Amino acid sequence: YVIFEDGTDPYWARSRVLEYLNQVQGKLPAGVSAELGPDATGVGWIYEYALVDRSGKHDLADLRSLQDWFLKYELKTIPDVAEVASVGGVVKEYQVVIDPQRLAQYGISLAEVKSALDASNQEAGGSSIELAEAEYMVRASGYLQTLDDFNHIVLKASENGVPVYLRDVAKVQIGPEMRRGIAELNGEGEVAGGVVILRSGKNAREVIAAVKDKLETLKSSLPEGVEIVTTYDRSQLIDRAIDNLSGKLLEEFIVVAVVCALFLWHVRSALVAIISLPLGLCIAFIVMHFQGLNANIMSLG
Amino acid sequence: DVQVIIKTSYPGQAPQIVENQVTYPLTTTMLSVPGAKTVRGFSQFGDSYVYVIFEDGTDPYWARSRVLEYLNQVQGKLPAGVSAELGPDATGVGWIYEYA
Amino acid sequence: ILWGTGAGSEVMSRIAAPMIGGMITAPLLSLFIIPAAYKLMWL
Amino acid sequence: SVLTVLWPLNKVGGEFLPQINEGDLLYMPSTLPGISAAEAASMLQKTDKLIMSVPEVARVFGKTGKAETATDSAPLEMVETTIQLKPQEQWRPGMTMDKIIEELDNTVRLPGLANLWVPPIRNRIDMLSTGIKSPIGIKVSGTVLADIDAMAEQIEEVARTVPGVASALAERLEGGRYINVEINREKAARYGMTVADVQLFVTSAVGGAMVGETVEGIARYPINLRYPQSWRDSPQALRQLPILTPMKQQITLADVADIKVSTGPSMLKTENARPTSWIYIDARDRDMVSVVHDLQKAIAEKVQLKPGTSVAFSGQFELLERANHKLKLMVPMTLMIIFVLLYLAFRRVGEALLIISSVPFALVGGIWLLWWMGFHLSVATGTGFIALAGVAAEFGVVMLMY
Amino acid sequence: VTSAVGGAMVGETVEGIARYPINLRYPQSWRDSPQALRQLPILTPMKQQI
Amino acid sequence: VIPILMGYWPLNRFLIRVYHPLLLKVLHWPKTTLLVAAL
Repeated sequence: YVIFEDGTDPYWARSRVLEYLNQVQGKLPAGVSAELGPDATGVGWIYEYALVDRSGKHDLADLRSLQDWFLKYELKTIPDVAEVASVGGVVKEYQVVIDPQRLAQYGISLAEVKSALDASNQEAGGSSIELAEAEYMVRASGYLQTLDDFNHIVLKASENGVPVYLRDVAKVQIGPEMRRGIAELNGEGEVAGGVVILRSGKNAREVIAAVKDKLETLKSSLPEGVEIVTTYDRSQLIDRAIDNLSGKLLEEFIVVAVVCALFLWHVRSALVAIISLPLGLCIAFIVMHFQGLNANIMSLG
Repeated sequence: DVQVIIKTSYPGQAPQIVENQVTYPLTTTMLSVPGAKTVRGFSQFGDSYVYVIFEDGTDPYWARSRVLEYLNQVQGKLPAGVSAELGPDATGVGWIYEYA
Repeated sequence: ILWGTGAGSEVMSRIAAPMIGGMITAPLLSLFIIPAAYKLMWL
Repeated sequence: SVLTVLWPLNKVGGEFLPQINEGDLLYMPSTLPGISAAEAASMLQKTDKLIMSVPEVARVFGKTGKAETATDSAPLEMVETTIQLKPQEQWRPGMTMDKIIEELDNTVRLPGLANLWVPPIRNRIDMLSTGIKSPIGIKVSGTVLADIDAMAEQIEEVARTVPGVASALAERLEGGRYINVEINREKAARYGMTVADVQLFVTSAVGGAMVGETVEGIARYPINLRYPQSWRDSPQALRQLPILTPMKQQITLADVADIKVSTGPSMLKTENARPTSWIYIDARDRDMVSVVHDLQKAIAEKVQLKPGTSVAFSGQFELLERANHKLKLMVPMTLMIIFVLLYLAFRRVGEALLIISSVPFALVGGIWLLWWMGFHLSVATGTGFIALAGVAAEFGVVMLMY
Repeated sequence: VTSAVGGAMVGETVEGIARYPINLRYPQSWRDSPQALRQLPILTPMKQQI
Repeated sequence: VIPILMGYWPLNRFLIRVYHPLLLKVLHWPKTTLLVAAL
């Protein structure tokens, strides 16, 4: 984590940290790559939601999948979102469990199996052959998609006969990958959810509104029995706190008005003092617009 | 407008892949770039063109150092050998002089 | 800039036409409408 | 008098901006996808031979596909030839650029190719604004590929039934032909051979993947690696395609892979991460705004919308709307500033409100001269108006002042 | 140690936009305890069982 | 603006007395008031 001294351009600091990051990629280990963080921080955790299911029907590894690969790219779009982030759930994982009795039985080494794996999940194209009058694009299938396709990973094959498949040396089962984060709702249900992270220096409230909006658009798209229970809404405080200061301003106006009113016993002059306030705000708020200041307990204060 | 192009070749790969694996992971990750208006992008025979248009009055060079940071965040995601390469310092309007 | 038409005079005409014509109906009418509705105004 | 403004108003048309004339125009034709490179060249030659046939063209630099630049993505058969023009002065004063254009239109023909004539500085600006090469263009969005293809196909049809339109085409996403090599994994295992090294005979042999590059100083030329043309002539030719197994077995490709023709995506356009399909409309005699209205209605009635599929008019009109809005509420502004600055001189709303009244007569006068000159209501005229008010109010201030 | 004992992902299934990991591991039984690892079976490049 | 707006458009006596019996008592001898102050 790289913290910068007061008043430095959030984006200069990045193009800054980027140049240096370049100077260091050579040093550090082989395959590793230092990746830049998001356009935000921990304070940017504005809105959150849990992805519950009312039917037991929907898989908890299916729920995150629905989030990581749909809800994410629908919310990411949103105006000032630095990133929507999945939390909890379970990642689907094609876990091949090797059987040693089956590896000695066929004298097949691991490095072999692993290499047999890497080479059985691709596509490729050999340009275009002109059949008929038109040019034909040429795709060639190859992706692992069926659990069956994993089972027939050719390991060892004998001329004039049976080939040894991965299935002949391991059980291939769709399984839960090791978690690094567990999300949970009340005591009622372990759930998958996401958080909406605000780009540094933007308006949380407005982003939240746009989030709510986009979420009402996307409810018609989720499976039956999935409700989006919202876990953290930052806009609540915004409201509670913004009204509080608006209350005082009015409270004070009336108070000072009535006080000036009492002393003067003359309404007109009691109000002449009064009218100093409405214009007070107007001038105050015009300056705010220009410097780039907004309403908030502190400035309203 | 201030536009920045990200070209990416995914040698010999169907459009429906280029989109899934390159043009789309790229178009979606680019709409969230500060000051981005629209993001036109389309996949091809084995190429990926992504165009990032910025809202009125943004620094042509900020938009680039901007599109550069994010481009970094995405190189890890997208396919093995592929590399998203930044476009030139111009656009289609910059086609000034030509010769045969 | 309304009449002459070389390179780019296409756009300058479209903004010269309204001004020219419009600068007849206003000055012309003003001559008659401004004394009229004015006498009728004071009294 | 202010009432007489209604007859000229109904005769004038509406464009975004006028037609600024540059002594070059590029001929771009919305052309369909299944073709070869040679067939593209011959077209490029023939076309330019006729582009060059027209009396007033000077040079013609044809082009297909892209120039070595990320700026240009144009695939082959996407013709984009730059036409150069001898000074219009030299032609006998018996026609416009529109006749020039019109001759080109009748001269080039060739269906499969809907030919569009545009001006170079304008086309590239239009393009990095909306995306549509033509001034008029409809833009259908959606999430289901085939659906927004239907809409496009329907609107393509319905669009050309409008008067002003000459050539209205709609590109079909799902319309591109493949040769499918469904590699049977089992059939592979038998011959001790992997989906990977089956594809090598597809990638290099069938195709022509560059296995590397000759280096000659600064220079750098590719190194191909391919089977002769003979085994890569047709689908059947590929079913035959010979293969040497790692166990030194001699087998055809149809042995370890069934190969079937099919269709699918030609090019996948996603504007704002949502699939889009477009339609280029071409009308050059009618009025710009008008056409969109006839189209707009010809679509609302005779073509109902699918779910998750929205249509929207794009290009020059779309840019005209963003203007109009901002442009229109400019009068409340202008007026307030004109009224207010007058309210200053005489301190009485009376003579200020009357003198302000001078303009509604200006508008009439100008809007009439607009008719006389067959000029169109453009973001140009709107600027001539906002300027007019200033001096129109000036004349109203002197008669009043004196 | 990496794959058998651990569960190193030897690659990734690709399903359109989606992308799920591919594990490669020994069953839980040989990776239960230190002792379980002392037992851990290995097939030598010379086809030895150790 | 306020002068233009002001131009365009009991308890107190008791108030005054209250402060004006302690006022003269303070001048009685200032020092002590300041001693009180410091205190």
